[PDB]
Amino acid sequence: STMKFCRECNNILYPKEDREQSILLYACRNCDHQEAADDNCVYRNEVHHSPTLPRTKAVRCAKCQHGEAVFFQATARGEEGMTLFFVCCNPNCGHRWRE
Amino acid sequence: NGIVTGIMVEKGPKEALAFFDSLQPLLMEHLDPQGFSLSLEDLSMSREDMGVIHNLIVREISPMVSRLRLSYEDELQLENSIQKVKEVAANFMLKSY
Ligand SMILES: [Zn+2]
Ligand SMILES: [Zn+2]
Repeated sequence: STMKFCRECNNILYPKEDREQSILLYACRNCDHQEAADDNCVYRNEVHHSPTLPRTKAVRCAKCQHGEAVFFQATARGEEGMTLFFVCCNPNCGHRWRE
Repeated sequence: NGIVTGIMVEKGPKEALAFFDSLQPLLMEHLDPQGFSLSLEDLSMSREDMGVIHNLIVREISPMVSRLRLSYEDELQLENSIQKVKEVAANFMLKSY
């Protein structure tokens, strides 16, 4: 939602709809001035939000010789239902393998 | 500590105190013509062993603190790796009299 302003008073515009033509139009509240709208959105929020996954430490990896591979529940495109996969938290791993 | 307990079992407490009062000056006089002291060479670890232990801060501790960037609660794993380093560190400085 970008703010819009009046061309006579340069105050903030107030959206206001009369159902004579089924049309939205921005109106000013200062003098009397009105004009026709262009956009659609009356309000926009983008509310907010603009590891705690379980780890093991006793399994072989592919690249690094570590025990860790974090496992979370997934349902992949070639998988089925509940599946587990193992990629090490080391960035040397980079590889996702099935059991 | 086994022998003093056996003496206290067999002949009472007033023989255990006689054991202590006969043993302690017998020890403190045995230390008198030998002495015992420290040195600067005791606190000086050798240089190639210093190079060994410095090659473990950036081998299994810097790649572990690379995981500490996001992982929080592995502090006991942290201390496990740390004491794994500390034990082999303390292993060298017991090779002195
Ligand atoms: Zn106006
Ligand atoms: Zn790997």
